[PDB]
Amino acid sequence: MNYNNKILVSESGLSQKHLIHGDEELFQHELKTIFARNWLFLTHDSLIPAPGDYVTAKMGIDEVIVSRQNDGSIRAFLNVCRHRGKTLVSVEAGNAKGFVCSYHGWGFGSNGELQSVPFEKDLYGESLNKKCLGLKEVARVESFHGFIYGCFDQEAPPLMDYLGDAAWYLEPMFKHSGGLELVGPPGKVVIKANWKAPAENFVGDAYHVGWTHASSLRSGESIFSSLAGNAALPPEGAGLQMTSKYGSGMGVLWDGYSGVHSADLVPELMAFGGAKQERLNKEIGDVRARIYRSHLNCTVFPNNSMLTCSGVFKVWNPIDANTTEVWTYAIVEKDMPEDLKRRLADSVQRTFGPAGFWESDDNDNMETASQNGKKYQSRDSDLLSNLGFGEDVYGDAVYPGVVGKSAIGETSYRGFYRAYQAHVSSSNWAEFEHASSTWHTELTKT
Amino acid sequence: MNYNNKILVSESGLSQKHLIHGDEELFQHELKTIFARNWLFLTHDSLIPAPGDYVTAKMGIDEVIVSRQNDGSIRAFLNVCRHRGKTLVSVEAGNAKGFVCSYHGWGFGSNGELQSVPFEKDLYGESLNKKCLGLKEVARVESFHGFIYGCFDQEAPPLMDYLGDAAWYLEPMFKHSGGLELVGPPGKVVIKANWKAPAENFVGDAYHVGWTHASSLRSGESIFSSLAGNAALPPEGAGLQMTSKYGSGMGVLWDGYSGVHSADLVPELMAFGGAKQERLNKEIGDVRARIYRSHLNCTVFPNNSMLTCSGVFKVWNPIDANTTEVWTYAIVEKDMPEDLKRRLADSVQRTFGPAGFWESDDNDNMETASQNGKKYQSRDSDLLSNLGFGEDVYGDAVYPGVVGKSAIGETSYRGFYRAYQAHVSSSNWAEFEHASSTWHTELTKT
Amino acid sequence: MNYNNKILVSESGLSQKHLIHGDEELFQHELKTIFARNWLFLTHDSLIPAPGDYVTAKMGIDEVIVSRQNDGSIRAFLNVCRHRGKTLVSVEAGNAKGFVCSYHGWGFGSNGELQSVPFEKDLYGESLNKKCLGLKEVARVESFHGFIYGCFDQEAPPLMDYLGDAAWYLEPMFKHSGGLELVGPPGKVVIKANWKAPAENFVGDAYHVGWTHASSLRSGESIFSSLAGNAALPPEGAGLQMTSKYGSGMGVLWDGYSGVHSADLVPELMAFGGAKQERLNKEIGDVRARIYRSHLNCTVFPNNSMLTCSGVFKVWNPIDANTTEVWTYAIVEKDMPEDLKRRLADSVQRTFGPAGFWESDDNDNMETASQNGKKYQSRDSDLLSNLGFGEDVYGDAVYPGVVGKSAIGETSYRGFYRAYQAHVSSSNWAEFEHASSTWHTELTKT
Amino acid sequence: INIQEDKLVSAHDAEEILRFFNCHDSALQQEATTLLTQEAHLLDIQAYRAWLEHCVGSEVQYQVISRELRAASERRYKLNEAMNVYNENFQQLKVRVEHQLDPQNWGNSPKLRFTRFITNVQAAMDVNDKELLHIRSNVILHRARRGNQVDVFYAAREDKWKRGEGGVRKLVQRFVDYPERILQTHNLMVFL
Amino acid sequence: INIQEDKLVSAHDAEEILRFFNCHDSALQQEATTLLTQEAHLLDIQAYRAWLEHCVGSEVQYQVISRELRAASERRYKLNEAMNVYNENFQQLKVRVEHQLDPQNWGNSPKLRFTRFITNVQAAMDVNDKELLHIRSNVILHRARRGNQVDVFYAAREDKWKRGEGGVRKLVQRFVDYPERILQTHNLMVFL
Amino acid sequence: INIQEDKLVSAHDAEEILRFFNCHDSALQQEATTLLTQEAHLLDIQAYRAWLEHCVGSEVQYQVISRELRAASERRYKLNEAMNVYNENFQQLKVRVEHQLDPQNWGNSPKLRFTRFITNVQAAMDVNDKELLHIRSNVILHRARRGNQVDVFYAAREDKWKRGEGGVRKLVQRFVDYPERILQTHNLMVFL
Ligand SMILES: O=C1CCc2ccccc21
Ligand SMILES: O=C1CCc2ccccc21
Ligand SMILES: O=C1CCc2ccccc21
Ligand code: FES
Ligand code: FES
Ligand code: FES
Ligand SMILES: [Fe+3]
Ligand SMILES: [Fe+3]
Ligand SMILES: [Fe+3]
Repeated sequence: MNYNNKILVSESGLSQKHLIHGDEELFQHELKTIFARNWLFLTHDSLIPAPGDYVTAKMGIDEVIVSRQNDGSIRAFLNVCRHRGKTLVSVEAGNAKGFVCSYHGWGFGSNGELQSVPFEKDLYGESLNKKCLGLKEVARVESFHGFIYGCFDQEAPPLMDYLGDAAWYLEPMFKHSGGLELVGPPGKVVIKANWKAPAENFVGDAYHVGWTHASSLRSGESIFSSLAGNAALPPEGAGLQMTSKYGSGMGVLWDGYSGVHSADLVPELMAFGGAKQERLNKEIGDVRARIYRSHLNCTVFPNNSMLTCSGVFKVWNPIDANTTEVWTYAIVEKDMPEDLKRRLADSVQRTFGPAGFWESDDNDNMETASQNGKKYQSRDSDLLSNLGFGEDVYGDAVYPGVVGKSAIGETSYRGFYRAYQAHVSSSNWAEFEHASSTWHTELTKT
Repeated sequence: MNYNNKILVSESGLSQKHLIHGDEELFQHELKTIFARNWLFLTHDSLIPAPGDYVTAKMGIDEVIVSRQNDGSIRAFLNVCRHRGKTLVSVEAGNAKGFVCSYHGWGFGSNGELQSVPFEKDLYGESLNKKCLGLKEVARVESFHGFIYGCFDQEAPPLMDYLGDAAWYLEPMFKHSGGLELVGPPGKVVIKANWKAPAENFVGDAYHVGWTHASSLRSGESIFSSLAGNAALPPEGAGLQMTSKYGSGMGVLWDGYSGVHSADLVPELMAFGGAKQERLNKEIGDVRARIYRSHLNCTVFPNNSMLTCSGVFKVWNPIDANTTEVWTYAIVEKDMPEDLKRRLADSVQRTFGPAGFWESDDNDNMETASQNGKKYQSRDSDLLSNLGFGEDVYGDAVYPGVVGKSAIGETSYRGFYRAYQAHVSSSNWAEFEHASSTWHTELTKT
Repeated sequence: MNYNNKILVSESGLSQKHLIHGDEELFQHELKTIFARNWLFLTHDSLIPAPGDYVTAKMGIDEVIVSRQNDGSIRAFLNVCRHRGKTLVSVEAGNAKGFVCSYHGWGFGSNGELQSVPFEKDLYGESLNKKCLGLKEVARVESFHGFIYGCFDQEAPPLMDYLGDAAWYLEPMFKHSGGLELVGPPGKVVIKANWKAPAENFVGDAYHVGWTHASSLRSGESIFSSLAGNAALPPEGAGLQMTSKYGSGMGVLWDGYSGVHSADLVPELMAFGGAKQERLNKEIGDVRARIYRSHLNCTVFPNNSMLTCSGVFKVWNPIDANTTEVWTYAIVEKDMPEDLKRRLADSVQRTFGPAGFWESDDNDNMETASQNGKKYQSRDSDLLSNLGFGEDVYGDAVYPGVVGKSAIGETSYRGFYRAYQAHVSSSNWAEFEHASSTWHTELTKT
Repeated sequence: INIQEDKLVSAHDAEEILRFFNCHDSALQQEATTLLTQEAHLLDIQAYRAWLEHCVGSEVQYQVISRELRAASERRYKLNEAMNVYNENFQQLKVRVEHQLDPQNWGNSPKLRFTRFITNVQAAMDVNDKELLHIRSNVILHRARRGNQVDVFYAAREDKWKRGEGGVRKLVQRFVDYPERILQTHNLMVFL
Repeated sequence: INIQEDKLVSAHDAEEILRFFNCHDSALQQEATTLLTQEAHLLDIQAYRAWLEHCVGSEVQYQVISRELRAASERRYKLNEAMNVYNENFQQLKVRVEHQLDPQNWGNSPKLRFTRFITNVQAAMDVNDKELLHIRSNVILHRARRGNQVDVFYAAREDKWKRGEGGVRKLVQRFVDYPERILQTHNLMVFL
Repeated sequence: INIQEDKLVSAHDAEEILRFFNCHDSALQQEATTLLTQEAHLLDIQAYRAWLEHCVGSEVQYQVISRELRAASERRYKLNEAMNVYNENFQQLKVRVEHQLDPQNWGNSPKLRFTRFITNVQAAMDVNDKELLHIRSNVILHRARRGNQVDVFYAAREDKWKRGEGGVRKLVQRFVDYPERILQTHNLMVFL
């Protein structure tokens, strides 16, 4: 397949070839043009707060060691020995000043440097140039309010610019709330879906909620429960959708601070969020203070998703075109009482974790939609994302980005796939930029 | 591999490259040139007799919904939602006026039409063109005496013409017997063989019976039991073999109406078939009345096989080059007493079902023959099908098709593989026809 | 990938692209340029000593039948029926004058000839040319002191020449000891590593022993036990490394006759080996008599390895780029007391068999090093084998081959990979020879 | 069980629960365990004739079904719900045993390896036939052959056992509703 | 167990061993086996309401954890060691049961098939609460659905059971430390 | 069993059947079950020293074989039929235990997870040594490590147990004929 010419996503992001969820050659191409190029979620300050603390993380199909340095910075390195390529670290988290390979005993520092080689003097003499044998380092590592992302491509935009218009929406909860903590360790489960299936669902799919999650809505008694079985459509003005240049997007459901949490947490959460909102009105204005306590379903392009207020935080780690390893963390506000943080974390896992009853509702939808992309008669078929097209705006006086002023639509699918296609057909960031110079115009046509 | 030029099947069908049973690129090519082009078995009238009745079926690797319409016709559709590609139907059979997608709740009629979209007015307004959003329909659906076949290629010959000379042999049992019923549900088992291995075996392999099935012949006491361990060769005139232009073929074993059924059914069957034969002599002549109560081992090209009289009915559903999902139904004559139909159905499964002791004899033969096609030193080796070559006739006054007037030979292999090669090397039906204009001459050389 | 041009192994064998352990296209290319071209281990005289005795063996991914002929020679044949390609023999060893196919009953002799075809006269008449239907024969089968190797390529050097300079080192144990026996049956286990990972480890990796095998060294009390946890470096003159033109190589650890055997066998072995050494001094000289009772870790290119004195004998049978089926036999000296042979065989399996505690130490090293070769950021990375480079010699007055006069280094990696690259980039033996005309000069640079 | 409330429970399953929640007899559970363990041992060592002679009643029905997947809400489609993978009387079991023992059953060389794990044994006497013993048990059956073929079967078994020749309790009915619709074990050629 | 000598043994595991190596009561082992076999039967037939009513105490904690992989030598990194796949009180189990029984739970059509294998049952009365019964058992749980989906779960269960309404012994605590860190079963949506 | 009639049965297997079909003692079956359940618990928590001290006799032979695949009709080829995956005396088991506990056994970090399922327990006293207890049982052994590595082992165990120090019954022989010829579990580094 010629990725320069092949139209995998049609103009304005209106449709995508179903093969994108199944084609292994395209998956391999994504490793280069999506995962090696873009910002990927690694960890949070709260999981590696002290010097020497480390975790392992996936970046695409690669594994990295993410380590807190003595100077307080974070560096990340391929989890691969520079001698004969053995996996250096076999645990998920810990604290160490270095990592010793279990094959021939080479010792690397937390800073990636090759610090020791067994019997170096007797074996290599002065011939081994250890300065050139440091672990392969992730070129770019940056933080968004404690959330640590990595990128293999030195040419990438800074993380903040990459978030583009989505940053404005995330800031009330990520910054102005006093800050968030990630509660680990994550749940980890393999699903037989393409990573794009849950990514697209979290970035912009409110339409599915009442029907897909009918049983969870009816059984859990959460605040969005009126949607069960499409019994009710959210009123006008119930929310909006947004998307951005580099592909990140989200839905906003006004005021839904208790999110998917069962009735057992609703009163406590609605009091807490409302109280902080009243304080934030004076600091960031009424609209942004309201966004703070509004439910955001967001994907940070390509494969990191979240539900703010619900507190669900996801990495869709790619394995192959029909296999994804789902990492699920909880996010909590730092200044919440500890007992509330604990119950909120359990509730995130209860609803969206390995035995998350909400998450289970999505399994067949995402697995079959992905697997159908391999089927002969469906490869060249068109997946539709045209809901709301012709009603999106850009440059609004209040809400930035390409915005659909309705709670349910496919605005964020269109922006996600526009960026996806621009990357797949480009050889580098400069080409992506050239392919994106009229990004918002393309999205707001008709 | 260049399928225009590559000789996968030699002249006259005398041999085939062993790689045909193992090569995944060729399997992918078969999806296009074999499965998307030819007639494939779907279901029987008896399994979907009433309006709204439906079943799911495979067509190659694709899945379809096969539905009885209000007007009494049958239409078939890809089991894939037109919105974002989720699998519509998750059951094997039922009755419904429509199918609702569990992702976003789109509702399709039994006629494939997109009939409803949740909150269409509020979300899409009048912008969604539902007329263009019907399920992807199987272009061709036709019946052969209640047996329903589908074809994705509008350009295919009518089913009757496609059966070619094989139809004459099937008609006494399929038509003149008063009609057949398919007893469901089928057994379903995955075997690690290429679909062509059992297809070729049923189309024309009588040679294997005495040796492969030695233990089943000796243990079951069926009517063909004298063959056990090659203890005896069938007499001259015990049967014949035939093949046809579009690849279908069969063996005929005269008078073997009780087939593989154990001695517990032999007297009852031999009486029943003999009694109907005496009636049919007057209607269709002695020869055809005899064919009615003769055992036919047949493959309807490409991947539907049967043993008439034994009542075994098979679909070899392709998964990959070394994986096939075997569907096993029983066929019964409509006017048989119900208790006999029940016992006949159980006996079909007893012998050839998931725990079919006869079918088990074939496992290693078909799995290893298929898997060896992947092995380096065997890929370019030649599988032989030359038995009886130079003794076949065409245009016989009594028995139509390319015919070998002997019970055991490889006539039907040659016709099967001649058609296979003509399809693999052709881009469409017109090219197949051009490549087949001297089909019988090629088969009767020397 | 263009294997003519692609530098997979750098000059002098100093490094290799990590992708060589993971790339499936390269694995397929190796089937042709490595496994179909080179000498592969089959069996030992001691496992098929009498006429009619046979075993099955893998040669690359192909399976062969290896049979003792009536004249005392050994012939090997593809385990594939010449009719329709079924696997002929389903057992691992036995005694027979022939092999009958379970599909249609064709009977082949121990000499590969098609000897019988059921009902040949009635079915084929005189038309079947059985003389042309013999099993596909392995072109070359030769013995090295009872150890039987096969090669599919008629153009290969004789086995003795192929062993090159390695033969000199093997002869004291293989020939001058009075001869070895292979104790079967082998252990068989699948590991998720590339065949090259254990091949390279046995050919030249003494560096890993103290660290990888720290726990086995500490727990078993074997003679090499001072190395545990890199507590001690072997003294100067403790051993050497060698390699050869056609890729075979080994490490030599002076005097280590009890090898990895736990303390329960050390005194008995050290007495036995020392006593035979004293006899051999007079026959083959002191140096070669010493080599006899010295521990050799050797790979016979490509995928047969051994530890002499320890008595471990290995075949790394390739399945795919990250899958290898490990066969483990014991080697014993013929003139050892039978009770010692039995205990030695059990000890080989105890340490290096399916539940070999030493072998288990290597699992993660070889599996992760192999699997990392598939990871995007590691494919184009360089595996290092530069230890000892610039200190190797050729043409030494005492020790032949390219030799590193130190116990620990990477000399044998360099020779192994030099030969590997020469084969991968060549279309036949003549091209390999042309690519190898300065083999020792390349290895001894700087 | 109220199956109007417990919406996922079939009438048949509810009936079977009731029979074991009643008279619990510990001694009977133990007898049943021995009976099934000995049966599994005979099968595992492929003593199929001994299994017939010692474990199987002359009036046996040995049945394993495969149920077509239907909608949970389905109420109209009323055609054959299941097929019989096995539905054997004694003579039909004997045919299968002779097929296993035949020296020209090529698939049985080299010899197969079977290992059975029997768990969750429950036993209760029939109410109306005090000589009829209901036994429920679950089986994991592992079959290994030809170096690297491994097939694992999982099933619940509803048995009836009755005293026969010599007072030996023998199987008079086994019913299995096989839980996997599409078999991934090459075949179901094992005695569950 | 001396865990300074048996270096691989956790303090918790050593404590649990001790409780069963003491007063062995054969009768209690049998009661425990019956209790767990009946519980597994109710779950296997998806009688989730009956399971709650008959098997689950009002004060239950039903907990399944997933432990982060850490170095055996780790002694400094002291953040949350595990997450809760389940950590349910009675009302939370009831929510999950209603979710299973809801007619719009699309994933439950066609009906799932469950088969549970309970083994290695051990039972001991609590020392300080003679009404508290400790039961340990292992489970293999097989879930089959949608033709060819097969998921097999493996776990050890540390239970406490206590006599409740009507004198019926009911589950008041279940603790499972799930042995596989990354699930390969699509989800853990089964009651272990 | 008549092995001339039951053609698939080995002499060894027929001999082993006979020993359990004789004097059935229910109490012995229960003792055996406890013994094996406690043994499995110690192994599962990796209390390998405690296993040696409490479960393993000083004169133990601990043996697991792998049998070469031969024709069912084979009668001439008479070379070593099997190799020993394990064939350990007490000191050799101790070496393996020290290897497991060594802090430089890198493969044991992060800590492995074991779960054993013991079923089909049969017990019979030896005829000629009234202090020798024959115990037969089957094991499923699940080993999980490193996030996504899962290995499942299946075997029948022929044991002899005898009273040792302090009157504690200990393993004096275990024999396993491993049913899979080519292992698909990376290794057989588990105590069956
Ligand atoms: O799970 C999701 C994806 C989009 C969404 C919107 C609201 C509530 C939940 C969710
Ligand atoms: O199963 C088969 C294939 C060909 C055949 C001919 C006769 C009887 C049975 C069979
Ligand atoms: O296992 C191996 C590879 C190289 C080696 C050298 C010495 C002892 C053991 C070994
Ligand atoms: S592979 Fe890491 S030290 Fe050699
Ligand atoms: S995928 Fe079917 S309604 Fe959206
Ligand atoms: S395949 Fe061997 S005789 Fe036909
Ligand atoms: Fe959802
Ligand atoms: Fe057949
Ligand atoms: Fe090693």
